[PDB]
Amino acid sequence: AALVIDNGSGMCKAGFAGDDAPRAVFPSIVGRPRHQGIMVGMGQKDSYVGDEAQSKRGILTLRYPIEHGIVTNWDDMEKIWHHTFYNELRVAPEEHPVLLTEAPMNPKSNREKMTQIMFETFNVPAFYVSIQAVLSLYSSGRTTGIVLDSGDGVTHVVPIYAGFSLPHAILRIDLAGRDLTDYLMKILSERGYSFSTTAEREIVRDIKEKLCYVALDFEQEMQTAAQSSSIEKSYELPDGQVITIGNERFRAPEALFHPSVLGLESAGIDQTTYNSIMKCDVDVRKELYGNIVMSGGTTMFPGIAERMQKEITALAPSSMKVKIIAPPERKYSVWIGGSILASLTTFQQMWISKQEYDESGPSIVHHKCF
Amino acid sequence: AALVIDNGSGMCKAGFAGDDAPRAVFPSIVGRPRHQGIMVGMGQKDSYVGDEAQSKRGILTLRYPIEHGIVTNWDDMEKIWHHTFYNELRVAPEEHPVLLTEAPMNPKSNREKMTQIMFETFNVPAFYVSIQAVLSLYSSGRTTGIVLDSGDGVTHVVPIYAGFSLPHAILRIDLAGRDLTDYLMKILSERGYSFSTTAEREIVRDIKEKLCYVALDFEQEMQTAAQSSSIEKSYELPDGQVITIGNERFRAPEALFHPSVLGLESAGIDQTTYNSIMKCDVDVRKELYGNIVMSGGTTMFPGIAERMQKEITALAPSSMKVKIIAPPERKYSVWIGGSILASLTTFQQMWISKQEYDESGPSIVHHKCF
Amino acid sequence: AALVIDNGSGMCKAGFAGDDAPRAVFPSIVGRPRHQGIMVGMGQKDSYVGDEAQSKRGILTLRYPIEHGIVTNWDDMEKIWHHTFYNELRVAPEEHPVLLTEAPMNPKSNREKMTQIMFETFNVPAFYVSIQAVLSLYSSGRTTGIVLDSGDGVTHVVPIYAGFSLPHAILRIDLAGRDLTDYLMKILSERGYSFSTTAEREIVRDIKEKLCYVALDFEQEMQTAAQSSSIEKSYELPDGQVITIGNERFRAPEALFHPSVLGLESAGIDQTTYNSIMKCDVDVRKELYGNIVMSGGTTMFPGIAERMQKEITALAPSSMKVKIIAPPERKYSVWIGGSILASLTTFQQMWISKQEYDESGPSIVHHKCF
Amino acid sequence: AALVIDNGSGMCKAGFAGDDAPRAVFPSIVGRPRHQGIMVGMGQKDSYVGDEAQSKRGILTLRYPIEHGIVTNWDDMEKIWHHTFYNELRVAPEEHPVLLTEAPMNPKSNREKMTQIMFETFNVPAFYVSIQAVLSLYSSGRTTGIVLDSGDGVTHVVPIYAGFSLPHAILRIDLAGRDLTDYLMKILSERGYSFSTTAEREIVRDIKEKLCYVALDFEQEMQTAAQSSSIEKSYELPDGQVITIGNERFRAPEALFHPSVLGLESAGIDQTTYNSIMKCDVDVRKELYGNIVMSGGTTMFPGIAERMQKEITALAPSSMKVKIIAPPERKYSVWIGGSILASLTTFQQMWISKQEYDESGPSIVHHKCF
Amino acid sequence: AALVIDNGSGMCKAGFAGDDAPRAVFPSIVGRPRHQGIMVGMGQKDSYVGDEAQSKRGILTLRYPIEHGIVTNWDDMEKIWHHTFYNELRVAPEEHPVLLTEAPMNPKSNREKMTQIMFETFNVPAFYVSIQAVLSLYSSGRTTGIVLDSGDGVTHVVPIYAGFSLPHAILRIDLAGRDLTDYLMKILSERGYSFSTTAEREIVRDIKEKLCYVALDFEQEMQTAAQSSSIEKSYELPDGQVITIGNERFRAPEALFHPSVLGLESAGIDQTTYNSIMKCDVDVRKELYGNIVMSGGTTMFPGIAERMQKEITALAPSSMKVKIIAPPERKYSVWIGGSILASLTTFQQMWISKQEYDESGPSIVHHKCF
Ligand SMILES: Nc1ncnc2c1ncn2[C@@H]1O[C@H](COP(=O)(O)OP(=O)(O)O)[C@@H](O)[C@H]1O
Ligand SMILES: Nc1ncnc2c1ncn2[C@@H]1O[C@H](COP(=O)(O)OP(=O)(O)O)[C@@H](O)[C@H]1O
Ligand SMILES: Nc1ncnc2c1ncn2[C@@H]1O[C@H](COP(=O)(O)OP(=O)(O)O)[C@@H](O)[C@H]1O
Ligand SMILES: Nc1ncnc2c1ncn2[C@@H]1O[C@H](COP(=O)(O)OP(=O)(O)O)[C@@H](O)[C@H]1O
Ligand SMILES: Nc1ncnc2c1ncn2[C@@H]1O[C@H](COP(=O)(O)OP(=O)(O)O)[C@@H](O)[C@H]1O
Ligand SMILES: [Mg+2]
Ligand SMILES: [Mg+2]
Ligand SMILES: [Mg+2]
Ligand SMILES: [Mg+2]
Ligand SMILES: [Mg+2]
Repeated sequence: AALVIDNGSGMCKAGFAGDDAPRAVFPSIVGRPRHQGIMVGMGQKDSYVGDEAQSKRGILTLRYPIEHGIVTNWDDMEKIWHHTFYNELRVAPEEHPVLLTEAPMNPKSNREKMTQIMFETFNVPAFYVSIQAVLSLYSSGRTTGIVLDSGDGVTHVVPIYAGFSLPHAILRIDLAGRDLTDYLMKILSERGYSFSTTAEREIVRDIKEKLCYVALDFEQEMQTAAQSSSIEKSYELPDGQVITIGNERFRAPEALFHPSVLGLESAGIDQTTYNSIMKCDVDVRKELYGNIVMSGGTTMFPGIAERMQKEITALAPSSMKVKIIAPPERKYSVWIGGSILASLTTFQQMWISKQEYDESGPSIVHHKCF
Repeated sequence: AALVIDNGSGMCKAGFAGDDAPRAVFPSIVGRPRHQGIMVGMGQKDSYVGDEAQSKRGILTLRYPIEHGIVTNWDDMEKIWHHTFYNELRVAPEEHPVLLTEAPMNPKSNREKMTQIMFETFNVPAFYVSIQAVLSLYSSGRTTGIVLDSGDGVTHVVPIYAGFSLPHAILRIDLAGRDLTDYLMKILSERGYSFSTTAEREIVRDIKEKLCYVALDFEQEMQTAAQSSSIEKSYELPDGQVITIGNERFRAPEALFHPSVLGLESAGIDQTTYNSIMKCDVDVRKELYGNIVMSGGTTMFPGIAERMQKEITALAPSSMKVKIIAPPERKYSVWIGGSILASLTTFQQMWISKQEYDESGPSIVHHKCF
Repeated sequence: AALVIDNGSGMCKAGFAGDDAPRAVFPSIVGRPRHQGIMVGMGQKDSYVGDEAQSKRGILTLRYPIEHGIVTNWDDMEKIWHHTFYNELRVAPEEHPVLLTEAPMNPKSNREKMTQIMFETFNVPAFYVSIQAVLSLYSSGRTTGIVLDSGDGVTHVVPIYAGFSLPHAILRIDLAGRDLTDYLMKILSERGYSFSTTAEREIVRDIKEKLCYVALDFEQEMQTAAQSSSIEKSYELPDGQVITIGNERFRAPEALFHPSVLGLESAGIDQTTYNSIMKCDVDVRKELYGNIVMSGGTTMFPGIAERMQKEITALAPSSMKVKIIAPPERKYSVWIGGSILASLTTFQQMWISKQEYDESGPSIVHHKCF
Repeated sequence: AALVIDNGSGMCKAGFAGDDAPRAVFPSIVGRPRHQGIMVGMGQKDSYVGDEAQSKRGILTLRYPIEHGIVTNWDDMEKIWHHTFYNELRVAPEEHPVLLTEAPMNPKSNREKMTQIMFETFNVPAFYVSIQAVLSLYSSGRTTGIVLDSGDGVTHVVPIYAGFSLPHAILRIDLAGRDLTDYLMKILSERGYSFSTTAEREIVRDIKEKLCYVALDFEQEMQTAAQSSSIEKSYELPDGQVITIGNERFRAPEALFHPSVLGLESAGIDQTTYNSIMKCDVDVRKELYGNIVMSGGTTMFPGIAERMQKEITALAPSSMKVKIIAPPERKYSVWIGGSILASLTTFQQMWISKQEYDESGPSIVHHKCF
Repeated sequence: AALVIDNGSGMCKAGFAGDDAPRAVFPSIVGRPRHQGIMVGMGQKDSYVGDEAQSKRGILTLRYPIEHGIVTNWDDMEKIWHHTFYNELRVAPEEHPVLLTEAPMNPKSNREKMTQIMFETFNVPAFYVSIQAVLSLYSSGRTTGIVLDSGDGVTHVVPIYAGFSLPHAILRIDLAGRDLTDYLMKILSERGYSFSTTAEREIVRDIKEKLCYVALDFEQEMQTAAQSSSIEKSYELPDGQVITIGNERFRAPEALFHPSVLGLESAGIDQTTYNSIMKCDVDVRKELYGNIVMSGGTTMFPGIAERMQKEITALAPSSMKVKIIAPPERKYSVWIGGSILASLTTFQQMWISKQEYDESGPSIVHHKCF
């Protein structure tokens, strides 16, 4: 059986095919020491990965080797896969085909470089790469739908109808978990919590994943926050400091619908979604107002689905069955879908083999991999 | 018992002989994918037919393999019969003689090619082809009359008297449901509804079949539309958009009487009808001002019969019994007539047999088939 | 003397009648601030036009008020004419009749609204609107020809014979400079150049207008680009970044002949042209294979005329004198033609006057304006 | 005429509006006695300010009530304004509107508390607060630029284009005169000069402001200092001790470009500047590689501008007009700008009045003050 | 095996590596005669060391050649090592590598001079110097912690996390056993015990090391001493005089938390500790509120750990696991740690060799020694 890796921008997710739940999950980041290891007595190393990285942030600089789905640092990137194979899953990569994922319309160079690394350094027997949305759709068995995947690095809308892509209406957005965290960090610095080290950035991420939520009406909840204590929940900073976060718990996520606050010209996810639907033929729009499938951790806010519902119903003509699907498997949907795909017999012919790569090398992927 | 297929230009109609109602009806069109089927997991196909085609327009290009009664794409055409036999009626074509239909004066090549396909690929035991008008006349039992058949592809006038054809006065016209739909599409694009994909073309057809009607006086109803809301009915586009169509609901059908609007030099159906009557001997004109029988879906507009009545009475001398017959079976008249013909015992000698075709092949048909 | 404005979808062109060259040219766009003007000391404004807009893209959102020849934003549209009169040409609109242009079969509402604005707010003494193709034909003095006008917003084919229109064969296409720019933006994002702000969109337009060209054989030049450096010219992004564009320099324009790449079902300009010719009577087709006149900036690619020649000669029967005319005045042809028309004495009776509009208002235009 | 106070983190600067030069300058610090005043005969006091503080350091503890632009000690802070009004300028605060300044993105509480103090205790008639960068830009009349302000407490980069802020690209850094002094104190303690009382800290500041300079190449000048006397200039400690400072004269300022030496993860001013430029749209980057305006005393090192030039030109693409502007008015630029702003007539409507504050109190400022 | 010397400011501690207990301990002081040795008959000498010095204080002047970790008198300093090698341990220094210790941030000159003396005059085969805190941490095996070392000459706080130093948060204080003894001498002189010869100073040290203790509440125990006999313990001066010491038994040590009494501006050890913790990143503060390790004889007061606990818990946020570790090995911790370090095999490559010193001399140490 093959092996599935999502290579999520923010947190790698990996496991054996045919499993409904990912075995291994960890932050797709590396740790580099910035301080002198003068305590010779200990077996220190120049690099750290995942959990170890999280445990040592204050010693380390943190770098995300994936930005906006772009591998900007191949050397450190290799360590993520290296750890995933040799330490985490303890799997010989020569023994299994492997599946990878990428952002749509991602720069063609990187897919080649990725394939090169897989076939050369890990010497995998066979390989394939799929667009995340397709897998995430398989995770719900539907074959008519529109996917919002919103990982740490990108948010993109892909329509799929009866198993066909409509690439002319693929649309992507730079807003994602990372930049949303950056904005949250900014507004928190109107309180004393000014953070801004790469170490503290990761703690803001935790705070967001714990305590943020999406308002059904921005002016309503802003009024309530101006006029009540009740929103101003506490949180325990690791040093035991008590931070109180008010409207910011929602004023941040609001960016996904009014990105102008974040100074991005591109519209929010809802508006982009409507645009993409409208870019498709009128023959299909019905089914694409159904089957709005959320995916990825940025869809893990509470309330977000309701806001999307309300906005889309405000944009669509009435008497249209606007329906949003937000399964609780959202955070692992991509990997679930990949696990499903790898089990199909017919798909077993889809793999690119060692022989094929040897025949034409990386360029071959553009001919079959989608 | 034999089997009857109309092979209508726009929608195939098929069933067993001796039935007063056609069993199977579907659009005589094929669907070709234009977009990549990257969702391997699903069992997609390269071709679609009829209902499936209608259900997937936005994925597909649509092609009518019949134009103006001419089979321009024999390969895709074969699929229509193929579906009709094997899926729709679930009938072995070796077990039944089959009846087909054609436009009058249709190009002699195609009748041969059709016969070749029937006897070679479907290997039918016996075969015959009849001019649509004759069948449509049998559908009303009359044997003195003049038929207007106006399918999707052609409109033609055939007089028949006491069972005899008058081929010297056969007259055909290129105006038909398809080109009338095209014109309707044009004028709608003076509003925002500009459509013009092959997918949307089919929706214009539905709109026409739902909402168009024929004016008894063009200047009258144009004045009223200029001076009232009441004509400007709504329609629900499949995407839930609300389109409001005004005078266009009739300004389109008007083309059948003033084709100059459509830029065709040939006169309208009424004028052509009068011309054809006048081309016959004065011995018969009486009976041919009676027994104007409408046929085919373009005669399915409301009001059309009244307009024809008024025009013909304006052309004919007064004190002539201009009478128009518009049975509600219009839309299926051709197939009804064919079903009737196939039941006659004497007609059972009319069939061309496997033996006869083997004797002389396709050319044989010109000797007996009319 | 009257005044001529093209109101081109992408760039307004204006000047006095009787001039062979347009006096004033600027992008028909408005600029809206998205960022806070906290530097009170400066006299900022809420709106910007043309050159000012180009100079401030990074501050501004850009909106084209013309899409597909449709004025979708009348309020901002008014500013374009307002600037054109009061700042650019410095002309009192009460002192001169004015000529405007529109796409063929453009939605009838907008012509009325335009006339209303001209006679009410600008209070022009007299007014007329002409279809762009007719003017562009006058620009070459011919009176038998077929025009391809391909502005930023639309591309449409109009045949004209001896001064007569054949509206039944008018055909329009949504492909135009804007959507072609969008496609170019897409494929560039396979390299790192992902752009996609409304500001950067305008820079892609410049890049296209500088560096794109049409292949005489797609597979040939694709092979060469796969097998040579020589196509991969450089360009200097305004930030000094060096972008290298390869096959994309032509793979984009190719869309005009294989729009399926752009996911539009409608055929390319060549195929549409052949269709339109075939829609005309055989009496005229000879002259319409001559006198293929290019117009508008999308015809400003190098090589395009040759590709059209080769395609049309592949579609037409041989021994037909396929001839294409691509004067270097292409980019200003429409305005040139308008300048010519306004000088004719007989045309001076064609104008609609203040009196006439007062008599019947906007609806009057449909009776005389073509 | 209004009155302008910078409330600089390290040294208050104050004077009447419309003056090109600040009237009053003194260190924004308070002095508290730590030793018993047993010499009753003298009129001692529990508090000292500015010059008096400087004259008595050895008796006193010194506290900066401003840290990182944050007023951490409002009680002692009040004395700074109190002295400024009543002793220094000898001005009744009821007679003049007053202007104040703050760090960008400074914690929202403090702006309110400041306004409260101004309107309640000083009972000023009207008040306004501006971001330092904006004023410093007005000091050079430019309206396109990027400001580095680097006071004692903060260093922050703000881009401004044509008078518009781009808050999404505002970036701040904790490195500033104070912490740089602390580092200098540290390395001097590798020689005998170990200082580290709050009194001696102030003398290190003087030494820095007299004798430090920025290297154009760190390894070059380190080599020269390892291989020459010539850098090892003398200084006269107030007790007459002779201190010799070598490479430290530059190894300290180097921190602003390699803060890792100071153990801050955030990059240097140059890198941050490039990041901020890149955060702006490509429409404006050209003008922001021009008009790099230095401000505040940390930009008062010799050589710093050249180092910035070299670094930025190393980061920017070549053929970009990297230009740095370092007017000799740097040390007073903020106050100059404020003096200019207060003279503008239109700005006279910008003030918040006693009435407005009474209407809504401190919260009002967030609605108008930027 | 190598040899370990602490060169403690107040008492040298020396022995062979790999021993858990130091072999040799004596006061790091020299004795110089001030009185005429007229009793020729005896073999007197001009110098005395350690025990001999203690036995002859009344004849001698005593000088500490180490002050604040600074070797101020290299000539007399040499005798300490000279005695340590040749008399005390009876070891040839050519036969063993030797380890030394220094205060953090100690003036760079002295480390060089020390190395020079070791390699030149003692001609040791190999040498290394380590910061005291690191060794003292190894003495407890921990590798996350913060060390308070408080010898006779200095008290300094060093954080270490997972074996990494955070030099940016190293902080040192001049308060130490010597100056605390001086203060105790002062307050005793409010009783008759005015001492103040360099001889008597040493007896005050003994009294302190015997009879002082730290109050858990200063005002509490001051009240009790004002209201009870019970604190006023006796001591036997060497001349048999009976001295009674009351609150002074604690009013002295209190200086370490309220140094203002000693007229030092720098805060106490607790406050400095909190400051240092706060100077580290929030990623690590948790572990640094644990693992407060005491070291050196000034941590040998009873009660001190409890006072530190109470203060730190008063400064830290509650629900933080403030834990203090005060092993009874405190007084010898540094030497224990050094003994441990010298046994590690990997450390055996850390030594500087005779060859290396010969290559570059003293300056070499700054490249490897930490
Ligand atoms: N409960 C949550 N609430 C808000 N944001 C979350 C939550 N869980 C995860 N996230 C965000 O989603 C990111 C991961 O999303 P994911 O789809 O896994 O991206 P990728 O697939 O590229 O790793 C996290 O880093 C975080 O920013
Ligand atoms: N109710 C209706 N109103 C107007 N047009 C109709 C209606 N019903 C059918 N049509 C037109 O008639 C066409 C079919 O006519 P038909 O006689 O079946 O042609 P064919 O026999 O060649 O299939 C339809 O495609 C449509 O354009
Ligand atoms: N040299 C060129 N090469 C390619 N495209 C061009 C060139 N010049 C102009 N264009 C395209 O043509 C557009 C303008 O064409 P135009 O006919 O003026 O449209 P309109 O008349 O509606 O303004 C430009 O915005 C650009 O997209
Ligand atoms: N000539 C100089 N060289 C180096 N540093 C200087 C010089 N002059 C001033 N400084 C530093 O700049 C600080 C004051 O800068 P300033 O911009 O006034 O800060 P603020 O505006 O917050 O008072 C001084 O305290 C000192 O540290
Ligand atoms: N039991 C004790 N109580 C109080 N102070 C002590 C005690 N033991 C030692 N000291 C103080 O600690 C000093 C020695 O501490 P130490 O850490 O050895 O300094 P160094 O390491 O520099 O020699 C002694 O000189 C004395 O002042
Ligand atoms: Mg993912
Ligand atoms: Mg039919
Ligand atoms: Mg134009
Ligand atoms: Mg300042
Ligand atoms: Mg010691």
